Amino acid sequence: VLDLDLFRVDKGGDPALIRETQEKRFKDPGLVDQLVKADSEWRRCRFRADNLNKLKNLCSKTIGEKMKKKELSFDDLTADALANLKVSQIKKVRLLIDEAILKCDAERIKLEAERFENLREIGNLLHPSVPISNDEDVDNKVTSIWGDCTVRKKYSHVDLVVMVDGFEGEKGAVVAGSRGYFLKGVLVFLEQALIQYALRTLGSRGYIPIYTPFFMRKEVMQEVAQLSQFDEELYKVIGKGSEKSDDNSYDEKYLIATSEQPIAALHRDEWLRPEDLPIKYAGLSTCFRQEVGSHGRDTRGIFRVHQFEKIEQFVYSSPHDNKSWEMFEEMITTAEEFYQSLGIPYHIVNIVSGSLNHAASKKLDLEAWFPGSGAFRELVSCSNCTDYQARRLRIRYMDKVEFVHMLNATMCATTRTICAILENYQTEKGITVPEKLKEFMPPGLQELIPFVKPAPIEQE
Amino acid sequence: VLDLDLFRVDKGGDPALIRETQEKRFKDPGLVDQLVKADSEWRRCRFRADNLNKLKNLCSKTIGEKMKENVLSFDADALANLKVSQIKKVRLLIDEAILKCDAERIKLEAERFENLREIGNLLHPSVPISNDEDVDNKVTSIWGDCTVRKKYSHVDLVVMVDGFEGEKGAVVAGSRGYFLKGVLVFLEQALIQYALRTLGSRGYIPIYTPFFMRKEVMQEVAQLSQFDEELYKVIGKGSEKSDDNSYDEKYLIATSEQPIAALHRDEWLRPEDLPIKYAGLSTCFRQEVGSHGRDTRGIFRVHQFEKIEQFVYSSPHDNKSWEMFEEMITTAEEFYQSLGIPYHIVNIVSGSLNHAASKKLDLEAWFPGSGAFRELVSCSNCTDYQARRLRIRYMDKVEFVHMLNATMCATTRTICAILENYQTEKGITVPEKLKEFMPPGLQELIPFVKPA
RNA sequence: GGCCGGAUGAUCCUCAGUGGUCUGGGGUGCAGGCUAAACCUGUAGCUGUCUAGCGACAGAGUGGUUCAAUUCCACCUUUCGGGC
RNA sequence: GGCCGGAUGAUCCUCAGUGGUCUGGGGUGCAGGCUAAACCUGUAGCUGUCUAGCGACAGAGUGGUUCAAUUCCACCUUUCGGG
Ligand SMILES: Nc1ncnc2c1ncn2[C@@H]1O[C@H](COP(=O)(O)OP(=O)(O)NP(=O)(O)O)[C@@H](O)[C@H]1O
Ligand SMILES: Nc1ncnc2c1ncn2[C@@H]1O[C@H](COP(=O)(O)OP(=O)(O)NP(=O)(O)O)[C@@H](O)[C@H]1O
Repeated sequence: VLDLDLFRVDKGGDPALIRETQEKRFKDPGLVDQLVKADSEWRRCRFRADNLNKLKNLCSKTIGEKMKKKELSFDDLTADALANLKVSQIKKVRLLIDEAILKCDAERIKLEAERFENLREIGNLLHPSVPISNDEDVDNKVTSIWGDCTVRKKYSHVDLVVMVDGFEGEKGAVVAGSRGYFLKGVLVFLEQALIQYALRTLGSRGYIPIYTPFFMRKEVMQEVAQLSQFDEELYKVIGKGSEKSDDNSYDEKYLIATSEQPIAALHRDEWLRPEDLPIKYAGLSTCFRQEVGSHGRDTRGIFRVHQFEKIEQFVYSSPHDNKSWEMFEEMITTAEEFYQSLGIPYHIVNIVSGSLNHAASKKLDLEAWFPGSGAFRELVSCSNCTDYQARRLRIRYMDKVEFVHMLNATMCATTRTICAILENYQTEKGITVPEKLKEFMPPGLQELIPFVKPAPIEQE
Repeated sequence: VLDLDLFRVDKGGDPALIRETQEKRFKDPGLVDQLVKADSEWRRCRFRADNLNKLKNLCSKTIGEKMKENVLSFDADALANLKVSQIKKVRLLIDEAILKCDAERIKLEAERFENLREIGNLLHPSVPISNDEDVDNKVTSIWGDCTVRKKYSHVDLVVMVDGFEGEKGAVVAGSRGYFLKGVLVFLEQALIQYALRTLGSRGYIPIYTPFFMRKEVMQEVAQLSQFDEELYKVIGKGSEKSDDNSYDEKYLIATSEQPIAALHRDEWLRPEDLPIKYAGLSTCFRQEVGSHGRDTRGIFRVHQFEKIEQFVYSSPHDNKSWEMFEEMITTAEEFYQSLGIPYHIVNIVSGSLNHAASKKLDLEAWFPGSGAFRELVSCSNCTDYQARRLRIRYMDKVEFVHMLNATMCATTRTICAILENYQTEKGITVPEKLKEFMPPGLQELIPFVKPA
């Protein structure tokens, strides 16, 4: 949520720059114009109600002084000092006044919701470095690489996961209903190894490991999610809403798609002290995405699925200076040092504003090389959400309120990384366990993961 | 689901023994009587429809040979003699007569399955016959040192460690919600790591299960009460297209048991490898509506948690299923003794025993700080009950496999258990086995950075 | 946990009044006439809206009652108490 | 991706035929005969009901036209052919 004083030309800001950022974000403007109109209308009815309340006070004052002495025409907007009037005359006015403040009360109760309806779907301010386009496959500014992204092995991550016999998809489709899977055996330990290391990595950096709830009520979710996320991403969960045998009511909930949302809402409506402001968080959570926007893409593998575990970097920081951006760079550098230490070739990709969602100001996502698949695949996505969500969740820094900047970046998607190491470490007998991962693996697997099953695709 | 030939006195079984088991399970009978009536009715209408189609076949046979408007007679006899116009007029009334029966049968099959759905498994004679667990529970062993106390509840300790923020968890999840943070995460991660490696050392297959299961399958692996006061319903798009505005109801799992059971639904299983082990790792989701105002400050009974479970497919022949059952509870015993926690084995009475289980031995562990025993483990032998429901087969005369399930470890409850049983004045001492998987700085002990 | 209670949120702090737009003892600190201390006056915070600005007006938990509520009442947030 | 065409499911292989509860030519696994192979003859998978048992009847993806649908049109899923 952007600050409201930005729309007022009376204040420092201008709506023209907002329209520009809307066009550059590739979201159709006009919502800005409706915001401006509803705003100015909420200025009118506010001044009306304030003046009607001022006259409301002026009436009883006349009623008070005249009553200390003793014991039918309209003049609505011409509300003078005017002592002279009967108590019976003044009392008759209050009725018409009350109805006049009521119509404005409804007009304001509808205006506030109308303004918030548009403001809800207005994106954050972009950083000048962000590429201005809509096609990522074209205008993505690649900004570094590492390892050995010139080799291939010819063995898809769909195939290897069957040859290892750590995957039964046909049954997972029976249970969960398409894309469902049963991760079994060695692949479990490997994942458990990843989580174990990744956490210890962030723990070595100075992050606070936090296991988050996998669902959040509803009211909170709306504040930390745009419409599209509710439409084609989040799984709704209906609960009893009351732990009593008597109550037959319900309370709508939703499953999280990331640790980002609970960790963000962890410090909702707070006062954060600058004495410790560089606050780090390492969110461990299973993540649930409907992924409705895709159909017939990565259908045989486990790269894009409905359920998975994923460790998250989440950092609260101070808005002052560009120390938020320096922390942003420090975070992506940490992820770089991480996937470097893992020994996987990758390249940094700058996502265009067209694909950038509302909250983020700048989104640098990492794509990793798949030698067996012969492609690059988004394995990370760092984001600087700035004060956008911080103003929405009302998390504070006197006077003239300042909001902190909030960020998020996936340390590791346990199922995609799984595919990544499956292809990049293969041999003729099986997948060699990376030197770092050998630490957490059990004996028998610590050497390498063997193939106890042939290639999934036989023929006639 | 029990076998249907048990109700037929024509077959080997008798419904009198079923009524007895219903009374002993403390579920009101009469559903057995309704089962029997609907059954015999489904025998009548089946015989009706079978004879009516036999006659339906006999009609066209006459029509066929004669071919190589005359109303006739009353309404099976010999055939012969009769016009093709006479016979053709009969088929209409017949068709309506088979239709009324078709509806009567389509309602009878669902009516019978409605009652059979809520009929419990056959109990094992060892099972205590009562309804109050706090009274008639037969304890069968113990270990460790269940005579000591420390005076420090698992509610306070989790705050003193500063690995818990409940007031915010209640804001997000809505009561009982929690944010497990810091050292408590590693400890949990240590548990999972060890527990898996333990079962992996035993010869179990670690399996990460889906946390939701369509709907149709669920109805087969869950009774009514579970749908009423336990499982969280999840509404999904049902189609990954921008065009489809439909929905498909789902539910969240309360145990790994349900996905692992449904993993081999409708299969042919070979005796060559029948002793099949499974070690199901999964987050578990329970509404826990049946409780309110019980363990409200702590994290013993919550809505969400991770939980590793033993799941074993076995052969029905001999009592090798029961021997495997004993082997499994013995494995859990060897596990928690290796953890070094005082406990005692409790035999749950039939009154609290659900439909699926034939015998349910649950482990209660000692809480020195709380001064009580708490349910952490829950071994169950579901036998062929679910295996007949999920149609998991073994020539001739079909035989069903016996299925079992037993929690290896509840990561949040066991967390409380080790929180109380390993406390010192500075903090909780890390168990000798757990020191292996902990990070340096914590490997010694978990300190208190917050007061009570 | 239960009642019966009190306090309570947003005018510098505190005790307390009072249905008349508020009053008063008393207090820390602020500006200064005035004779370190003493005595007098005067001032006091946040939000919203109006003006370029000085400035003014509108808000005091959600509501009810009344022309009018800080007080009379209801109910909520938190806090203490006669207590069990 | 959408078009002019391909198959399906529940009858041991296949070929084709064919509105009468199917037919025929030839080839895998049991059984039997004559005497390694060939040849000769019968059978075949599952479900449900009925007699206590022999055995028989009912079911072949759902649904219309026909008395009768392997056969002729409609629909479902999956997998396959040239583009
Ligand atoms: N199905 C998934 N499984 C695991 N991680 C995922 C999945 N979808 C998205 N992510 C994570 O999201 C991060 C970046 O993608 P993000 O932009 O958040 O969503 P996105 O644009 O949907 N990704 P995708 O849905 O695959 O196109 C990746 O680094 C992943 O780690
Ligand atoms: N709320 C819970 N938290 C952790 N584990 C649970 C919970 N409920 C059941 N379990 C697991 O289920 C097994 C024993 O409980 P169970 O036999 O299912 O009934 P229970 O103890 O009545 N359910 P509950 O009312 O939560 O106590 C153990 O393996 C437990 O760890």
